Amino acid sequence: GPNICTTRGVSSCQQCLAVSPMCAWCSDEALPLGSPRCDLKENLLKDNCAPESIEFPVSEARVLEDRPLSDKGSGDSSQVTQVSPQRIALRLRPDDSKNFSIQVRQVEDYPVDIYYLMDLSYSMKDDLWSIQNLGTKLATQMRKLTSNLRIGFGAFVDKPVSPYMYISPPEALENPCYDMKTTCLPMFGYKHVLTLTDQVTRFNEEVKKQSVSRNRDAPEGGFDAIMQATVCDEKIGWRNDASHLLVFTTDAKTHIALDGRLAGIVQPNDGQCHVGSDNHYSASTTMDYPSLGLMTEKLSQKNINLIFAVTENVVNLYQNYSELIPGTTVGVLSMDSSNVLQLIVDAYGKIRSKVELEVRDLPEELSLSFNATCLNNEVIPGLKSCMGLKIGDTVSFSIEAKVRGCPQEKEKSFTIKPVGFKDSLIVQVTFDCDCACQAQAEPNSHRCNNGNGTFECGVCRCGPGW
Amino acid sequence: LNLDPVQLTFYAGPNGSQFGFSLDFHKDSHGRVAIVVGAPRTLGPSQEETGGVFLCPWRAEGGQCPSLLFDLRDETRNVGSQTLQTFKARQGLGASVVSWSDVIVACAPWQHWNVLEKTEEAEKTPVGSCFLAQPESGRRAEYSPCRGNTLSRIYVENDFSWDKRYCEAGFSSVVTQAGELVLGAPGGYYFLGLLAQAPVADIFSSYRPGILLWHVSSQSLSFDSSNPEYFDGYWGYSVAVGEFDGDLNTTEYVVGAPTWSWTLGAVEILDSYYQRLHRLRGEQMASYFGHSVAVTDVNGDGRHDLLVGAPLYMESRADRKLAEVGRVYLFLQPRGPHALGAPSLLLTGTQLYGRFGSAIAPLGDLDRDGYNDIAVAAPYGGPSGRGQVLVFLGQSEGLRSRPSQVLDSPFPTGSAFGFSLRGAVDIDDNGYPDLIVGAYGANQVAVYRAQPVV
Ligand SMILES: *[C@@H]1O[C@H](CO)[C@@H](O[C@@H]2O[C@H](CO)[C@@H](O[C@@H]3O[C@H](CO[C@H]4O[C@H](CO)[C@@H](O)[C@H](O)[C@@H]4O)[C@@H](O)[C@H](O[C@H]4O[C@H](CO)[C@@H](O)[C@H](O)[C@@H]4O)[C@@H]3O)[C@H](O)[C@H]2NC(C)=O)[C@H](O)[C@H]1NC(C)=O
Ligand SMILES: N=C(N)c1ccc(C(=O)NCCC(=O)N[C@@H](CC(=O)O)C(=O)N[C@@H](Cc2ccccc2)C(=O)O)cc1
Ligand SMILES: *[C@@H]1O[C@H](CO)[C@@H](O[C@@H]2O[C@H](CO)[C@@H](O)[C@H](O)[C@H]2NC(C)=O)[C@H](O)[C@H]1NC(C)=O
Ligand SMILES: *[C@@H]1O[C@H](CO)[C@@H](O)[C@H](O)[C@H]1NC(C)=O
Ligand SMILES: [Ca+2]
Ligand SMILES: [Ca+2]
Ligand SMILES: [Ca+2]
Ligand SMILES: [Ca+2]
Ligand SMILES: [Ca+2]
Ligand SMILES: [Mg+2]
Repeated sequence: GPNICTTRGVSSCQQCLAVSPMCAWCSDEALPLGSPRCDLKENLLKDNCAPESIEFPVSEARVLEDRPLSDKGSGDSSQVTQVSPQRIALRLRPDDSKNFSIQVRQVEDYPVDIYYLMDLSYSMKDDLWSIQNLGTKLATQMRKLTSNLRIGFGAFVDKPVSPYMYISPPEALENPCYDMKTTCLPMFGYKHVLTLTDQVTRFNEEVKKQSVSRNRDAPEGGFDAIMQATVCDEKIGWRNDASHLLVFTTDAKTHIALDGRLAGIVQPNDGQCHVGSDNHYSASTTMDYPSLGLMTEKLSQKNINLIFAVTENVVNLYQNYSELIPGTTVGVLSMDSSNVLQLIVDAYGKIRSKVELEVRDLPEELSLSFNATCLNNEVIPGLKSCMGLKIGDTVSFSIEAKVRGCPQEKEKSFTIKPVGFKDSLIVQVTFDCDCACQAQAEPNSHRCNNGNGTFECGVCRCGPGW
Repeated sequence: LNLDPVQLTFYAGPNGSQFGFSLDFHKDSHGRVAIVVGAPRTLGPSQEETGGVFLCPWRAEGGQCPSLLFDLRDETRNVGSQTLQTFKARQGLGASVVSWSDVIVACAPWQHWNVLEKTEEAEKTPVGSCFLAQPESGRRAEYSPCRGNTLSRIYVENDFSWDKRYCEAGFSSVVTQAGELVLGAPGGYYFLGLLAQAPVADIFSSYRPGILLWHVSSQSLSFDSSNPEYFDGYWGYSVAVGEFDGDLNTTEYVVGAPTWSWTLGAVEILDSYYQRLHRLRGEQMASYFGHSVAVTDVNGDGRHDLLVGAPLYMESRADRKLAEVGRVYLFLQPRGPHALGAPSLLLTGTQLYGRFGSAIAPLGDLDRDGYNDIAVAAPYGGPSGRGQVLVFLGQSEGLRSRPSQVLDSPFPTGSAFGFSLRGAVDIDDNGYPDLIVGAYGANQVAVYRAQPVV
């Protein structure tokens, strides 16, 4: 019987397929005048349409790259696969939809970078003595989880300028603790100490030579240090294929953007590296503190997982900042940093206990829908993020793409990538709106009103200009 | 709406002086409007930055301006077996300017101060200082309410209470219609923030050159606190005045504290005795709620309304992602004795890192429809990030949710176009209030004249 393919009364093969994904087109010459040429593929063969003259694209989805998920991130030159498939070929006809799956694995024994960024203001005087063997102790604990560990160290205080800095007497510049009975370092903003290295005993020995300084106001300029430790790739030494952990420890409040105006500093933070060969932040006295949004941009850009390891008296503060900087973790630090070790191991586990998918460069006309499979084969519709995972676990997502009409460009591509992951699924889309019989059309055909038209796919169309 | 963005006027100052960091209109004894401009990094005598003030006559062509000269020499006085010291190097003179009557008040929030007694000292700290001038007569005066002669040891023994050594008085400023200078000092009381009030007349009559430490009996400073909510709150980052209690004989103070309560931010309305009347709390941490405050009646009910800017507010967007754009809050004053409720309107920026809300200038009645209007700056907004000033018109229900006019920066990138604003004054005497915009990054001021409505 009649259906939407015929009742619509189309004019060409292109308009026929645009009606519904089920319609088809017969481009045969020997076809009755009353019989329509835009009907179901079952009705066309029923009316003796030549099979080769049948245009009926089918929405499909075939894989192109389907490497197996690696069992061990160890070894290799980062030839580790943690997303499968890595690439697929999608084909959609107007207003149709096709589905496909993706698998993600929190690979076991994956390299890790841990940069220790420590407050060395006077308030942290007794904290330095509790991490003198942290490098070797931390090696012993991470050895259970990864065979490629690198650790580094940096320190900060605040912008070395009045009123943050003591500027009188002249002796106070060389020794801020001059009015007391002790010596402390001259004040410094942020200084890189140790590049990420696998020689863990370099951490211990570099720590044992560190000492605290002293400034005036309680909030410390540790956000300057978070920025530089993030955007100075080559100096800190982050590895391309490794988990990046930035451990930020302090016992006090922090300065934020627009605070610098109390020192005469108005220039916004540019988010660029300014750590020279002296390993000191040279824009400390001329550039304002960074903003939470700018910090989030560069952290997400360099795949850095920030860890606030702060004391009980400011957990609520940094727990509220952590919510304004997604992907950030918080842990409670004892008053002497004696538990910083277990704090890190717990944070690294909490970091790799989640898998959240992210879409990039999705065309306007495409809409996606997700169904998650976390834990034991439990489907969770309308969800694209798992939680409560462990190292070695594996999850999978079912995805359906729904195209609206037909776009102009017939080939586009977008990416599906988990947050913080290196590998990703690339979806190569191809919109099959046209008919193969259009590539063999007859412009100015004798069959079409004395050449006033064009003959394609077995019908006469009005030529250009009409 | 009817600001002319085609034919502008440009005043300019020395290169690298931050000319236009602060500005204000100034009428002489004859009502002739001029423009006072602050240049906090102008060079002094020893070729070292000390700041400077300029008084620009009105000329449709613009051009250069004469300096308003102040003393830039460091001072020293040996008295009372002590040694008083002022240090004007990098003091930032012109970091804030304001005009009242035929008097200009230019302030150096980072002028340093120290006291020496044998081997002890009070510590060399930024107490701040303001310079007052009557240009027509040449009279000069100073006001540094946070200078003290207490030694370092005493503050430690008293646990750093009532420590005004880091006031930075002059950070912000305002003058009541009665003639009372109100200074914001975000570093007072060990970075709690304090206010300092005093009549201009008493400042002048009680000042003599070389004294350095003198009494102004009629002054009135705010109070220290032990509440950690006020710690590092920078109470006095911005200041404004208005009428919010219904008593026309009393003047109320509006104070911004953009880091109040662990960087939550707050704005407080107070009486002239610093007794708190209301408190608006920030909506988001680190947004710097209170960076800028403005007082003007927008809905034409005679009751001043309050505007607050949070330039670093991060708007929520799709996929659980935030975007720093800035935001401005409108609070309409209720009829009679009642508390200011929730915000009547939320204006949010669009350009990332644009800092919409960094400055808010009352414009008066721009289009002359009976409702006062405002201007909001986005010093790094606009599609180019060069800067933008948006105009919002008043209405019976508050403000319009969309701008009536947008002024794009005529300067290059990094000009900070809109960092400072000032309106509600008719400089060409055409019957329409005009707007002056500062761009300290380009060392220039731009004057937009209001024309009849097209
Ligand atoms: C980190 O972020 C958290 C979460 O935002 C902050 O904790 C909030 O702090 C605010 C202000 O201190 C609290 O707001 C107050 O709520 C009280 C009632 O809360 C009830 O309901 C919550 C629901 O979870 C319970 O947890 C709670 O125990 C109560 O049962 C009101 O009484 C308060 O109103 C009073 O004070 C205000 C002025 O603040 C007046 O205007 C009112 O008229 C009234 O007098 C107020 O609304 C909020 O409850 C807190 N939430 C939580 C979950 O604790 C932290 O402060 C923040 N920390 C840092 C360091 O930034
Ligand atoms: N009501 C007031 N007028 C008032 C309000 C707040 C303060 C304040 O924050 N004081 C904290 C100053 C501070 O913490 N300085 C740091 C500088 C640094 O970290 O290097 C420090 O040394 N803190 C040490 C020593 C210390 C210094 C001054 C006061 C107390 C303790 C600590 O907390 O142990 C002071 C006064
Ligand atoms: C996600 O789950 C939903 C519901 O579990 C799926 O929708 C169902 O699909 C079947 C098979 O096509 C239909 O018969 C049902 O009517 C659908 N139910 C709905 C929509 O509520 C959906 O296909 C899944 N998506 C993906 C990408 O796997
Ligand atoms: C789409 O879902 C069906 C189950 O209804 C499944 O059999 C099929 O494999 C899915 N498509 C792809 C490309 O995996
Ligand atoms: Ca500090
Ligand atoms: Ca009053
Ligand atoms: Ca009103
Ligand atoms: Ca108006
Ligand atoms: Ca005018
Ligand atoms: Mg400290």
